[PDB]
Amino acid sequence: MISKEYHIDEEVGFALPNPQENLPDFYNDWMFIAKHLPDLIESGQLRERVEKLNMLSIDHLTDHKSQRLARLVLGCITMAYVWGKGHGDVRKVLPRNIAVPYCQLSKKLELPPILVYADCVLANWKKKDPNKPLTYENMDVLFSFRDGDCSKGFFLVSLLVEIAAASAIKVIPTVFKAMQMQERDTLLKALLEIASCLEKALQVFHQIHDHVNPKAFFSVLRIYLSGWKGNPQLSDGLVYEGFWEDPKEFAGGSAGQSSVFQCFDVLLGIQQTAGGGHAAQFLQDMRRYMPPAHRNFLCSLESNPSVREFVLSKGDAGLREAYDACVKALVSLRSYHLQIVTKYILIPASQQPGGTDLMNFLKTVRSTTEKSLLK
Ligand SMILES: C[C@H](C(=O)Nc1ccc(F)cc1)[C@]12C[C@](NC(=O)c3cccc(Cl)c3)(C1)C2
Repeated sequence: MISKEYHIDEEVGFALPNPQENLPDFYNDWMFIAKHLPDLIESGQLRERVEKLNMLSIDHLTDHKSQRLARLVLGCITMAYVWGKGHGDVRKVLPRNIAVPYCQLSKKLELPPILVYADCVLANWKKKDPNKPLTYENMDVLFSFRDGDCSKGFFLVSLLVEIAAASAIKVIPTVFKAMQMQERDTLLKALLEIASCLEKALQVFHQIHDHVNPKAFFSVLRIYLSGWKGNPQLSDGLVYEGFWEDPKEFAGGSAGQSSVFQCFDVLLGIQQTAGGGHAAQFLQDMRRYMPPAHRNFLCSLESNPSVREFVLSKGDAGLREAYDACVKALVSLRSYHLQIVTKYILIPASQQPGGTDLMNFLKTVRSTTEKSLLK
C-alpha cells in the first residue's frame, strides 16, 4: 500500500480520481469561457472575453479538486488566448485579470503557470455513467480547444494508459518489501506482474489510432499544447501581467510530464536522468511540471535501494528473466510511441506546404532501456 501523501489512486494511479466538473458560482465567468473555447476561438471572441474579465480571487477554491479544475480551466483559457485560432498570430502578454490568479493558484499547487499533462489528461475527464467501467465509450473530457481537434481521443487514450499502468504502480511496494525481506519468490512474482500490466498498457495505447487523426493532431491539437520555452514565436517567453514584470519561459505539454513515463525506469534502475545528455535533462526538468506529490513519489523511488542491483547480485536466471520482462515491456512502449510520433507528427509535417526533436528524445530513452537488459 502506497502512502496517501503521494496522491496515487489504487484504481486510476496518477490520474485525479473523479475530477470536479463545476467550480463555485463565483467562477462562472471563467467557466463559461473554458466550456465555449471551440465557438469563442473560431468567432474571434475568445481574447476580448478574457480581457473583459475582472480579477477574481483564488480564495474561494477551497479544496484540491476545485484548485485542479481551476488550473485546467485557466490553463486551457491561457493556451486559447496565447495561440488564438492556432494560425501563428500570437499574444505575448497574458492580461493581469487572468494572469495573477493563475500564477497564484499555480504557486499554491507548486506547478508552473502553463497547461501541463496533469491538467489536460489527469484532471480533464469524467465517466458518462458512473456505474459503468473506465472505458473509452463510457468516458469524456471536460475541455477541448477546437471542434475536430481530437482532444477527446488524445487525452482519454493517454488517461487510459495511465489507468492501465495503475495496476503495476500498486505492485511497487511489494517489490521493495520483497527485497528488504529477502523474498526471492515474492519479488519474481511482483516483477512478472509489473511486466504483465505494462504489456496491458501497450495494448491500451493501440486505441489512439481509432480516435485521433494525423492532420487534426498535427495542425490543431499540437499547436494548443505548445508552450513558450525555446519557441521562436515567443522567444523571450510570456509576460504574466501583474505577477512578473519580465517574460517567463515554460515548456508545453509533453509525455515526459507523465509520472508513469518516468516511474518504471526509476523503479528498474534504468538511469534515464544520468549521463548528462538532452534526454536526461528534459526528464528531470519535467518533474517540476508534475504535481508535487508525484514529484515526491519519484524522489522516494530514487531513494530506495536498487532493484537492478539486487537482481544482478543474486546469480539467479529466473529473477533476471522477470526483470528483463519489465525492461522489454518498456522498450515496446517506447517503440510504439515512436511509431505514433511518425504517423501523427513526422508525416503530417512533411505534407505541410516538426517531430524530429521528440523522435530523437524517444530514441535515446528507448536505447537506454534496451541497454538495461541483463540477459
Ligand atoms: C501519446 C501519449 C501522449 O504523448 N500524451 C500526451 C502528451 C502531452 C500532453 F500535453 C497530453 C497528452 C502518451 C505517451 C504515453 N505513455 C507512455 O508512453 C508510457 C511510457 C512508459 C510507461 C507507460 Cl505505462 C506509458 C501515452 C502518454
